[PDB]
Parts: sequence; C-alpha cells; structure tokens
Amino acid sequence: ELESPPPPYSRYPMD
Amino acid sequence: GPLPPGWEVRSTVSGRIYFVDHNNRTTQFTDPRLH
Repeated sequence: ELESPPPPYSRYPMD
Repeated sequence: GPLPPGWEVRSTVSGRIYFVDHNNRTTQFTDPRLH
C-alpha cells in the first residue's frame, strides 16, 4: 500500500 | 458498471479510492480494477 492508514471499515459508508 | 456485489466502493476527499469489503471486513487503498 505504502499509504496512510485507510478509513476503518464501516458497513455503510456515507461521505 | 461491472462490480462484484461484495465490493463496497468509497472515495476519500484526498482523491483516493478506498475499499470496504463486506465478507472479509477489509479496507484496501488498492483498487484491483484501476489496473
């Protein structure tokens, strides 16, 4: 990945 | 668009693609379709 920590798995992500 | 119903796709304001899979409960910054 080499990227920053990804967004914690929320079931239904609304952003 | 062809996408497996297990792949919950979300995009971050950073301009990054970020996955949240419903079966393994995984979060990947790597998109397998983009390559």
